[PDB]
Amino acid sequence: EAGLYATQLMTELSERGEKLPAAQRRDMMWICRDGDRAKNHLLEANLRLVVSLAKRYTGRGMAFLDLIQEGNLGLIRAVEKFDYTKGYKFSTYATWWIRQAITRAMADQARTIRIPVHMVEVINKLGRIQRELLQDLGREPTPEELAKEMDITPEKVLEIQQYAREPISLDQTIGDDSQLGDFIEDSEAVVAVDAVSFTLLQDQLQSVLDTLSEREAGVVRLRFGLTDGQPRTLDEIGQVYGVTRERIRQIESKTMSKLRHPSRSQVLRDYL
Amino acid sequence: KLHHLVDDKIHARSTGPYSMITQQPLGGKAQFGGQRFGEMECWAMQAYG
Amino acid sequence: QETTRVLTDAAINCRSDKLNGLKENVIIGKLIPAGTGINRYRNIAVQPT
Amino acid sequence: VLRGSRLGAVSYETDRNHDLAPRQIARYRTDNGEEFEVPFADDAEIPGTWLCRNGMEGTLIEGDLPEPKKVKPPRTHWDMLLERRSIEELEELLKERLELIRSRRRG
Amino acid sequence: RMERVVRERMTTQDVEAITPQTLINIRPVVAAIKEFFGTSQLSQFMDQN
Amino acid sequence: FDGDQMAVHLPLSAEAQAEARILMLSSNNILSPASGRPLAMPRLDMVTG
Amino acid sequence: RMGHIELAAPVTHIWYFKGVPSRLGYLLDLAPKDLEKIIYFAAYVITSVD
Amino acid sequence: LDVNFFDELRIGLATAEDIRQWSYGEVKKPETINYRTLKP
Amino acid sequence: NLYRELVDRYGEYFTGAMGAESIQKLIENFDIDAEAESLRDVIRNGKGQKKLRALKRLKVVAAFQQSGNSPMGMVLDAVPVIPPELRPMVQLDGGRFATSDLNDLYRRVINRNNRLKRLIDLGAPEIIVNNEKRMLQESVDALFDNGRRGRPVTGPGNRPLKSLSDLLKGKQGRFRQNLLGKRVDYSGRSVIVVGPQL
DNA sequence: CGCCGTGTCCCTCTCGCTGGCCTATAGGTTAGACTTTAAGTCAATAC
RNA sequence: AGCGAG
DNA sequence: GTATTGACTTAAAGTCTAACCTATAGGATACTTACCAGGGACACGGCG
Ligand SMILES: [Mg+2]
Repeated sequence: EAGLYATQLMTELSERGEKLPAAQRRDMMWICRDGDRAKNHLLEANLRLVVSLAKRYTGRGMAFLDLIQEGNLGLIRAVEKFDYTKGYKFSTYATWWIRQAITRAMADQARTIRIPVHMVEVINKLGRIQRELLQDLGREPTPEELAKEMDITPEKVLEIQQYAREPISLDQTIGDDSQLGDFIEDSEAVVAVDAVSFTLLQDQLQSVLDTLSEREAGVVRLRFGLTDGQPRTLDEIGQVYGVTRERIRQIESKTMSKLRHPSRSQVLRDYL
Repeated sequence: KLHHLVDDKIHARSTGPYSMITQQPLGGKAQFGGQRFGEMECWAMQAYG
Repeated sequence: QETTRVLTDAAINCRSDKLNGLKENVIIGKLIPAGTGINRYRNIAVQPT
Repeated sequence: VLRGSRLGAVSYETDRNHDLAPRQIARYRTDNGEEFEVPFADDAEIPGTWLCRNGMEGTLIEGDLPEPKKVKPPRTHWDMLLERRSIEELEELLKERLELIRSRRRG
Repeated sequence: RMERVVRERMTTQDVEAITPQTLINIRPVVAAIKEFFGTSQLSQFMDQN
Repeated sequence: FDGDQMAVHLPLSAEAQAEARILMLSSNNILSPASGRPLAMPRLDMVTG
Repeated sequence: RMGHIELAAPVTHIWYFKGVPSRLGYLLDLAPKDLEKIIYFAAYVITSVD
Repeated sequence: LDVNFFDELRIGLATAEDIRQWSYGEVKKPETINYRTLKP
Repeated sequence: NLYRELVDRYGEYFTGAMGAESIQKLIENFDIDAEAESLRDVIRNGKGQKKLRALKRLKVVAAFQQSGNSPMGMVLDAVPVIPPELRPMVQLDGGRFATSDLNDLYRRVINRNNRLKRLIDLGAPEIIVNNEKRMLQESVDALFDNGRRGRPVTGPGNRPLKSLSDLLKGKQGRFRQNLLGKRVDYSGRSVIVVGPQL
């Protein structure tokens, strides 16, 4: 505290302050450096506490050294917010801060798909409650029991356990020579048959459109945006051709009626 | 009559699923699998010129 | 063989591959320089007599 | 087959290079004197700060320069101390420490 | 594993407030048995041709 | 023929078809490339006959 | 398209350290044990001397 | 592009400048997708 | 202990460092031309096992001279990140997502790098920050090659994590399982039966 | 400066099939309805 | 993991 | 059949308000160091 106060006071006097005397300033810088020295000494002292605490969170979720470093951050925070005037042992206070830091790190940096904290806590709760109802009922508690013990709708139990489905690895040898990766079909690849089907569909659609009168072709084209991929309504086509909206609507109706005729439908079926 | 019946052994492919990270379609009759053309076969083709 | 050693040394040496053998051409998916792929047979000019 | 997906999708739409929306390349400058072009569309205000390829934010290089402000340093050990201690006791402790060091040096 | 969890919790167990039912966790044992009878290599899929 | 499966590949392009028909045709490959002794000569039942 | 992580502190490529012969060691004439000590914060090393 | 304009294939060390010249950005957060909306 | 006593006493007159950045400084203060010339003189004039070690070192000290390659590429300041679809995250049937086994190593690297940034920002004793730096070095090592140093980084099921170099080495690696040999379309398989009428 | 022992690294065929804790604050997000507007529609009409 | 051909 | 106007209803916004996620902080008895191969080649430390 003395070092921190010295640092703050000198920061205040760094602007529109006073030229402090050499001896007093030197002594005060010794105090500030001693404050940081004391902070480092305390942290180094309780690193053992951090390790002993993080021992109990090992084997699940993440590695051991990551837990130690998160606990070290928590202990730094505790030392920042530690009061002795309340007259209590340092370990008692720092234990809760280290526990909180480790638990938060587990919540965040443990799952490949990050579930935010509040969700993480509710799922961990669900797991514990089903574990205890497993200790009591023996058979895994059915969604009803959890929903009752958790004061949420049972569908909420469903979604809380759906969000918490850990991913798998596509590099698992499924045997016990083949990784799961090369057994999974890319379902978004050009299938090479629908591609040619679409090409021929566009070709035949263009031909059958060329059959009907030119204005008719133009109206249907610019209605569905076939020409350049931009579809518009009646008003736009009316504007571009300098005709009221209604004429375009009417010719569009006539076009649909014509193209629906069995003559120009058997050349376009088997594509839908 | 051994359980190696030809009905379970026949397989053919012209096009079908393709693997995820790479193309080179999935292998296996269970999928629509292409027949592996390994390095020995490729050496045989190189020898043929 | 020994892919890691080979690549470490090649990276250290700044080795440029001229893509002249059969394995390199196979890897990069271009015609091998053997048999029908050599420069004298590949670019035969064909026209009616 | 397990039949997975990368999410997203495909869209066969005949690629066009002829009739394309107009663009206005906007230059940004990071802290480490690195310019970065960004092809924004004309029909949208050019933002004043872009997270460039460098990985650090860069302001626009034209005029403008809105220069906003943000929260001061999220917190600080001194600030946390002032939420549990006051100035008079801290000053008293500073005096005790100062007298202790003075006694150490000269008695 | 159950023994280890029992010992670990025993430190944080309030004396005279504990009974074996609330001191024993069967989950590791059932988990080990289930992971053996499935995915253990000596627990093989019955071969009934 | 005691279960010896084999694979069938289909050349597509004009060059592939020409190579399969000329270079690889089974009736063009009688002698072994190793020693030159015929490899398609009769054996087993036919030699006995 | 690739990205890149900006390391807060430098690291050494493992291929040029552990792959026997240690190319970093041969370049710097540091024994593999010494290089492993320095790189993994087990022993200090002097980089300049006036 | 084309296997005819593939005359050489050089390999060498990639300096930090090359690494950050390839990059189109910087991955700064250790996240993959949203748990609920399943989007990047 | 000896180092600290030195630094507090004869702190000037010598600069000491620790870790990859120390190797960075060493390579920075390293003229390749003079070292190569001295090595060439030693191999030419000297003899014996000393000359043998000198000669092997000239197969790596010459390489960084003949080419205009810096010896600095060994030490990394930025780690490239492979495009996402080469390490896909796919929603398999049943919703069960499947990671790529490389997002885990990248996640570890990024977590440790961000934690190092925060530890340096806050101001931490050299013990914790040096431990964090060692962890970051180990994470990058595991990313580039698992199990080369120390026990391999293991995932669920107590199996090693498929690193970024395991994709290239071996009969199941990329160079040999997906480049020289591929699965092809327009292909079938079947049991063969003799036809003597053909 | 040789000879020896010990530690470490890389290699070990092709193809194919089947199936197995708790609380408190502050802030951002979305869903849901209201109001407006571009949009789709019908009826009568004149040339 | 069991299994087929060489 | 092709040129219009005047209503007449409708989906898509565009927006304001409310709840339900989200990033974040905190918690004071005391607890202080975790957990079966070979076969060849090359390189490093000891000893003579
Ligand atoms: Mg046979």
